[PDB]
Amino acid sequence: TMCYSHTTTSRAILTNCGENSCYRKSRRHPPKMVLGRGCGCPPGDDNLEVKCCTSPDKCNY
Amino acid sequence: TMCYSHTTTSRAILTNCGENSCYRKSRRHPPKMVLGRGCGCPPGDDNLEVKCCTSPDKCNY
Amino acid sequence: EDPQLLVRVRGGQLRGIRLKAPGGPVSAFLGIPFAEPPVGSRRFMPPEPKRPWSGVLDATTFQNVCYQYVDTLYPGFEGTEMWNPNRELSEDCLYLNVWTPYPRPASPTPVLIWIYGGGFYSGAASLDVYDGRFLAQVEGAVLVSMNYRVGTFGFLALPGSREAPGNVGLLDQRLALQWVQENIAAFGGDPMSVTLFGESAGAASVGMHILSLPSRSLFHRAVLQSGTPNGPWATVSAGEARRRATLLARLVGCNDTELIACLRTRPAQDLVDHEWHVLPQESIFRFSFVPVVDGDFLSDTPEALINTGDFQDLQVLVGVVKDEGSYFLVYGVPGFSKDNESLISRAQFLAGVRIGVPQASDLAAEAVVLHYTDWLHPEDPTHLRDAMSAVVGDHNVVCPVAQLAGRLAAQGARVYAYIFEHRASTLTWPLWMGVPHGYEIEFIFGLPLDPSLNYTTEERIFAQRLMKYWTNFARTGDPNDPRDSKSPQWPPYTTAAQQYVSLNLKPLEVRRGLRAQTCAFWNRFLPKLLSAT
Amino acid sequence: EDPQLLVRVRGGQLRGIRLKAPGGPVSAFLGIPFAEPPVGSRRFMPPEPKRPWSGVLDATTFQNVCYQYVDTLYPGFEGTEMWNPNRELSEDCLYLNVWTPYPRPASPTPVLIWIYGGGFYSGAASLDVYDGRFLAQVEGAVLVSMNYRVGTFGFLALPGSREAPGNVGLLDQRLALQWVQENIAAFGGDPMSVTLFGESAGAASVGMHILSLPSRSLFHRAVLQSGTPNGPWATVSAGEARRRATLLARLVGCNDTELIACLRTRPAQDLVDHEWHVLPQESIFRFSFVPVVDGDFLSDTPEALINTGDFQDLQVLVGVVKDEGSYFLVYGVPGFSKDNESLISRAQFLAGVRIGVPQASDLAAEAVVLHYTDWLHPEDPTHLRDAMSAVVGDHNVVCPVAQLAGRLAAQGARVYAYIFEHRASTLTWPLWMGVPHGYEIEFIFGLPLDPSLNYTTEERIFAQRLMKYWTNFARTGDPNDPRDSKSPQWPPYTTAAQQYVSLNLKPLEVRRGLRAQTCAFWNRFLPKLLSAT
Ligand SMILES: *[C@@H]1O[C@H](CO)[C@@H](O)[C@H](O)[C@H]1NC(C)=O
Ligand SMILES: *[C@@H]1O[C@H](CO)[C@@H](O)[C@H](O)[C@H]1NC(C)=O
Repeated sequence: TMCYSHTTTSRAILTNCGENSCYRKSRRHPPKMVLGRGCGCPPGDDNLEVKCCTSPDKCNY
Repeated sequence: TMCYSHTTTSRAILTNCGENSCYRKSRRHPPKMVLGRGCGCPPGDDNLEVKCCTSPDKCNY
Repeated sequence: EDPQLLVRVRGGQLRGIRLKAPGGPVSAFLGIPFAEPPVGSRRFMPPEPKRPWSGVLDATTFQNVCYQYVDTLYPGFEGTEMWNPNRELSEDCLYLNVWTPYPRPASPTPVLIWIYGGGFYSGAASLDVYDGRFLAQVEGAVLVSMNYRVGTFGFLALPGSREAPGNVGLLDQRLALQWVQENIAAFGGDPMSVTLFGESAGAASVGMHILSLPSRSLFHRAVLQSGTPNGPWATVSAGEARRRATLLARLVGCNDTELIACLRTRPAQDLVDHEWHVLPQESIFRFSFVPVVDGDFLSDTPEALINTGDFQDLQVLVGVVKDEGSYFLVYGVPGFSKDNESLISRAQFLAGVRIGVPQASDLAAEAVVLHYTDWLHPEDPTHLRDAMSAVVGDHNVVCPVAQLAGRLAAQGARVYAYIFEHRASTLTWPLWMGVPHGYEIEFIFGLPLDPSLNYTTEERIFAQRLMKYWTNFARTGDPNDPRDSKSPQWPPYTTAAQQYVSLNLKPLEVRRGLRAQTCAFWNRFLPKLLSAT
Repeated sequence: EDPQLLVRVRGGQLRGIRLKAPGGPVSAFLGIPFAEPPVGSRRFMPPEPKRPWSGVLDATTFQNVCYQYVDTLYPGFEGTEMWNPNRELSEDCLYLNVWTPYPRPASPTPVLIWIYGGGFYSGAASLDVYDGRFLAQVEGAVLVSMNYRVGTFGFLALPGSREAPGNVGLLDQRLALQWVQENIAAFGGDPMSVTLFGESAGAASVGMHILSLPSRSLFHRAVLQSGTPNGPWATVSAGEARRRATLLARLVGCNDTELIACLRTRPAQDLVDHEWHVLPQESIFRFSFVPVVDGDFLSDTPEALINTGDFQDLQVLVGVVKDEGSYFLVYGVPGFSKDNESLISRAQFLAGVRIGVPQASDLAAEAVVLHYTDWLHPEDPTHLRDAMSAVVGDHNVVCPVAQLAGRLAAQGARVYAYIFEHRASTLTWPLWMGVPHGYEIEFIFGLPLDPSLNYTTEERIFAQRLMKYWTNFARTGDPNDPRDSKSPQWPPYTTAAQQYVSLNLKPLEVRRGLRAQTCAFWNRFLPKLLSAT
């Protein structure tokens, strides 16, 4: 599956995550800043929401 | 002009240098390791040769 | 390599490059280092000048971009991304660029130094929008633009400590000012005509500069586009700055010097990763590391200074874009999206106020809703949407602008105000956002002048006129043409009549009182209420 | 998310991922952290274990790649680039991966830990070649692979100092060994069957491990592919290590702890940028930061240890690729190029020797030329070309291999030697380079087994057999099949008969004496000459 990948210092690249879940790590409270997306689905904390999807491409938008 | 760009920690990317000279910074004495290429033509030192070209694309190979 | 792009500067020789503008050749000197790379144990410290080099310094291109955060809110979206850095990130980033017409004139020319905006956590002169290419060729001006340290690096402060005094971000830019005051001449640059202009956080720095004497004397005129040194977002108490730094320090994994010591061992990526967490209350248009009242650079709050400084000898241009606050709503104000009308309910509008005006306690929040709710239509989503954007624009930009302008006109300074009301035909944001924060720079710089770029004839002839205004101001002080002029003359904002014009495809239309009423609330009332709660 | 890819490990729970091999499902647990991120003030220090985590740890992918240098000698050239890191560089890089068949067997299985090579300045288990995918599914083995710190970070040492003891790169890998000795069981991994194998600098580490007791006891068997702990490139005196570090330190911009202190404030990019300069004499196959004889990890030189250690209880597989030295000639030995036959003259061959054997003074250099020149055809470019490559291969790999093998067989250890002679049909390098350094891994790992990958039937059936050899060794010690066997049995390298086989598309062909003559020169004579000059 095609998802977006980047740290807090990278541009949004598109990396084939194969048959796996990809994330979106963002700040929980306003300003809800995006702190990076990638493949896999990691555990977040109260400081940051982590939405994880599986389909389709760019679903971790 | 299309040249290659990279530091000692980057992959060889191709960046349009427009109408300008692009370099190749390499170690002077064996092992003649490549320490990076880019646009422009900078001054090297006895520690590293800097070849500069103008044409054609990928000339700073 | 051998034409007249070779220059001796107080530190060595440099070889520029001839860039071709739509109307002809240009002399660009991209990359000039003006300070020792503030890396290793020089991070968090004030800038130190660049030791002289031997031989000829290449200057055919842009250098690094100060390590910073990349907004990835909208992957691939032009509107959002056009602000992202366009060069490798590195702490070794302090370099200024210079632009001169081809060939550099014998006659000294007015200098325009541009300070990039970026809410003090982002920005780079390396950006396309800030292309001095046109403003130099067409208008025959000499532009300049440094790279100041932003973020953790540029403003972390533990006040009353020699390791991290803070405001260093401003210090770097000050340096670039000096390099000009002792080098720009060699580019045919009039060392008197210096006219520093800026947008948002940058515009705040300019203001920050005409308030500190050490800086003041390095320029003559000044322009402030959508930002002020006196807003609620550009300054922090020596105590709050001291609070966040320590918090971050703990967040990372870290006794003042000791605290700093550990900080200097910590990775830029590590620091960037953790700056958005020292922010106290959930809010928008509220940034974590900005200039702090150290009682050294800024001897007292911007307000006190503005309140008493002598200004009769200063020409100033200050302005606002129509819809300021719109931009930030998408960063976490319930209901808003760039993918829909963002028709909000009175239910959400209430939360909207709590966020946008985050320092205000309950009662004041009530004061805001009262003032912005249309009691004959209190639940109309449309009005509520707009009103929501309005609270942010006024609270942060417009009102504080109107204020600086006011207090400045009284102390004798020549003030000209304006409100840019043109939404570009190329905007990517929805129609409901209007003319958002920063969407005038595109024109001030002359981008529409490049025939490859898509725009409209009207917009082109428009951008040309705007360019003239800016330059004219930079060249004399009055943003108006002589006898050969579009007769609707631009009236100097006088405290009494409060006139100012409107910038758009149609000729200068004067108006009186910039948000007189709403601002009286904000600037006058709100403070008192806050002190009482 | 909920199948049987969930595992409790002594520190928390982890969720793996089901990877599909050409022959069926595989259980891969990519990403397992095994130590506290050695960043900030933990750089240059020995690893520290990973504090336990709460909840379930995602383990569906590869982590970072230890900050390192990227070889950009040949932009776009498969041969060169296939070795470049394939993940973001970060000091936060210590993570091991694990592979088990789907589903993980109840029956304990032999474990194969793979240490990547990279001349101690590069490498990553994250690489495709090191895909445990096949070796696990097809052979039913449990593979593992850590990421040790390489470069400045992994080996800078100021011996006799607690801040930068050195050899820490090795320490990390040791840790991964322990994590296995106290966790691999949970993957159906036999905690006894551990068989660590490696290539080049990695292969040197394995050797490095069976020489230090603390390590030794964490594995049972051992394999060394084209590298030895006793070569002239894998070790440095406590004094030389101490020399380079200080030099680099000065190069950067930097009292032992103080020296280190400054080093820790300095940028990874900064450090990487400057490591190739502490190298004393111009040379090839000579790396700047490698394990140092600290008299702690390696109590004495690898040679002394090899010379006296008890080995009767150790099974070992040691081997060499046909053309070892060829690869490095292109890094600065006059005449050589991958874009031509590289037909050298006796004029250049002379300089060639000076570089390749850089520690040898004039007279010894003479000794080399004598030995390698064909006096009945002293100027034949072809012979000279080959002979040039030969001096490098022998000097660095083959001879020291033959030596370790020798001294080891005497001390009772079960030794099997081989020489892989198959040039892949997919090689990108010129024909004159033969079967270069590292071009067997492709097969050992089973890559040809993937039908999407281009190769030849012969090569496929070939790779299968090789896989069997390795596993068989890992599963018992004798790299041979039982009664059901390709009868040409692999003879254990006995000091007396010095037999060993050849790995290629044709059946095992035994031979006696691995470079007996040339090595006698190198291993025996050359040293003495050097001591005398
Ligand atoms: C607009 O989009 C946002 C984000 O998807 C959503 O919260 C909101 O409900 C949508 N509708 C309106 C009327 O704003
Ligand atoms: C081969 O290529 C290299 C590099 O371009 C060059 O030095 C050499 O002269 C060429 N010819 C031969 C015969 O090696």
